[PDB]
Amino acid sequence: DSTASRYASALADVADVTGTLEATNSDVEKLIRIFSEEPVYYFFANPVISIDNKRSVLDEIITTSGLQPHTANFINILIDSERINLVKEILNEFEDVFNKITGTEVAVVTSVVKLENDHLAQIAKGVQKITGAKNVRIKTVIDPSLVAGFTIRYGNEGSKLVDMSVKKQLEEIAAQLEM
Amino acid sequence: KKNLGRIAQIIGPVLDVAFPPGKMPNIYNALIVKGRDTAGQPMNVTCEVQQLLGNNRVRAVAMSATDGLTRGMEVIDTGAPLSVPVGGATLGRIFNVLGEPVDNLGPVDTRTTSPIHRSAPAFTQLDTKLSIFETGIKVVDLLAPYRRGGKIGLFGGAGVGKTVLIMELINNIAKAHGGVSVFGGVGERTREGNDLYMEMKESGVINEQNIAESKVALVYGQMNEPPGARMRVGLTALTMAEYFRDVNEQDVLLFIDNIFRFVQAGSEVSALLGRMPSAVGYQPTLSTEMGSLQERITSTKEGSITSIQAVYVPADDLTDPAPATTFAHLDATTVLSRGLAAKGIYPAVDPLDSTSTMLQPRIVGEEHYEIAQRVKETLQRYKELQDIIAILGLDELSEEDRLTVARARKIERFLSQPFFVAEVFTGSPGKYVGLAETIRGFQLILSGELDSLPEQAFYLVGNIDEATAKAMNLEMESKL
Amino acid sequence: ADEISKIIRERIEGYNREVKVVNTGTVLQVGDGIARIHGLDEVMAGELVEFEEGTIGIALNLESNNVG
Ligand SMILES: Nc1ncnc2c1ncn2[C@@H]1O[C@H](COP(=O)(O)OP(=O)(O)O)[C@@H](O)[C@H]1O
Repeated sequence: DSTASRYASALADVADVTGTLEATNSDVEKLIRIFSEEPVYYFFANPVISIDNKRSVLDEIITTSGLQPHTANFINILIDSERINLVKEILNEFEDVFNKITGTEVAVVTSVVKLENDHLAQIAKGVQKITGAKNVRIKTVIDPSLVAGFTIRYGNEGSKLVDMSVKKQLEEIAAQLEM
Repeated sequence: KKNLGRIAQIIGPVLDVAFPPGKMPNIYNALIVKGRDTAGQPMNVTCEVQQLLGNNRVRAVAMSATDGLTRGMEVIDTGAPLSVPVGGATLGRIFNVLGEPVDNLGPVDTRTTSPIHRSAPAFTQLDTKLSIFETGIKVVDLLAPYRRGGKIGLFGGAGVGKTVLIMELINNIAKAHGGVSVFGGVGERTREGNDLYMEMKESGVINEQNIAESKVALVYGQMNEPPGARMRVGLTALTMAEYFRDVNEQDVLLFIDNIFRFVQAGSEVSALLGRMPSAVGYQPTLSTEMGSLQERITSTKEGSITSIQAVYVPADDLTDPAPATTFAHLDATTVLSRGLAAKGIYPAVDPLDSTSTMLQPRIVGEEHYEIAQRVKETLQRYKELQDIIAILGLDELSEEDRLTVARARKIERFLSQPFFVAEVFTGSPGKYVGLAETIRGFQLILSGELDSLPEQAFYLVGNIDEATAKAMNLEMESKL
Repeated sequence: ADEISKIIRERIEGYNREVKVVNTGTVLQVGDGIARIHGLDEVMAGELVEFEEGTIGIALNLESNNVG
């Protein structure tokens, strides 16, 4: 495991023991869109800034968006330890550990064109029947490089891949050269 | 290209720059840095990417001076692996590693550029005509013959030879080989390079009048350069030779000296680059980098690149990896020994260890092979009787073995040559001797037929008849 | 996101302008020998910094966060 993965596993474990896992996931999405937009990251980093000013501004940002307290507790502990500079990576791996704990799996269906929602749910049926996740989430990405079909990037993170696409030509022609 | 850089960190010569995520240069892809100098704005220091760190930033060793660079400078990548101008333009000019002229004359044309770091030539087309060369040195033309169209190693300690020997060899062969010459000053002292440049412009090889008439094209990445430049000066010389072997189809003789610097600079940048240290302190990719240089030098069915690298065996560490992997690549190794320059026998080439893949009889001549065998066996006998001589008195060994010791002494003095370029250190005029004359000399010397001359009549002597005359002169001035 | 947080955004950009002045840097670590200042995005390698105590220092190591 990575340090970001450990901290994210802590946050997901607390959001597991307290029945606020979905609210905490939404709160992490809010917090990662906060810790994007560099100047905020630059402020919470830069150890020249005094710790009291940092925690005060963090309290203000907490009471602004109405976060869950244990997630606010998580960011405040991140400020306590010197590991606040990993905050983007921790909030990024939170999605992984949260999907693993709540039991759902992500399948990024990348096709040439946007896909119908019922047929996307059919893709979710299939991916679920090979993975075995409860609420399989499908975030689709329109792509111009593909030609007719689609690619699925289900798995841990990109790990498994099935694609009926320009890869059809690519494999037929890797077997056409035959050297 | 157009990929603006924003240099993140500058840790010594190795600087790592954070490109945008999509547009990222490849490995060994040049990066001209749009930066300011210590005074005055325009200053482009060239960097070649070594690896990609994955945080959108690549690590790039800097070919030029590293000071003055700030964190955050815009840099752009050429997209081409550091193109170097070669061909009919590169003649006569001392060239920088960047691909620039250094001798303050007019800039060259870039109509015949070429990538410096390219694929090695395939084994499918490999010209190997085993043939001997007459360089001029008594010992190295007899004991360790040199393979033209092949690689030659002038190994030695610190100051044993290997640069005066290279100067003598170039003074001999620069006129003999109708093909062009290429000198790669890989980490050699700047004053010896300038001595070489003066010697070349005086000996007609440069011919500064019409600079398109030179039989040579120099490349100097000499000592006073950041370890990027010493990491690629060898490859610049290699690109010039590879053009002269791809296009002009002529047998180009390239000289590299202190090729060990092409491994030392790699070490100095590799330690910084995050790559872990290998054995005694060089880079981990010693073998691959050394091979990536020394494999491009092969006669490749359009011409024959004979090359003479002067490896620097550091502190006479014959087991050091930087010469130990070069002994694998080098055909006609000539291990110069400090212990033989101790007693003044110049050149201090070891008669034993200087060995060649061209001392096979079908390749060299049966008479040549038998005389080289007898000379090397006599010197091995002398080395094995050194300890008996050292302690138990010279006389207490065998009487026939005493004949062998006197013969070995006469041999290991006679294989000393008065060079033309070393006339300043000896005071005696330089003498050139072919292979045939020294062969006939060694015959009568070791045959015991003229075992009556004095020893100093064989030392620092061009030929056997010169030795006989020197014995007359010496015996006359002895009594008189 | 931070639409209502415009005031705290002005506050944090104010704190950044407090700590991040150009040609300026703050000494995180000062070991026996070297120091490790934070900042100096303007500095060149080998440039002489002045420590505002009267102790000159040369900057040989430019890492990402801290200039050594
Ligand atoms: N033929 C020779 N006669 C006299 N001295 C020599 C001869 N060959 C080498 N030397 C001495 O040994 C040195 C070898 O040359 P040098 O460039 O120092 O070798 P390296 O490049 O290995 O340091 C010369 O400086 C010279 O003093």
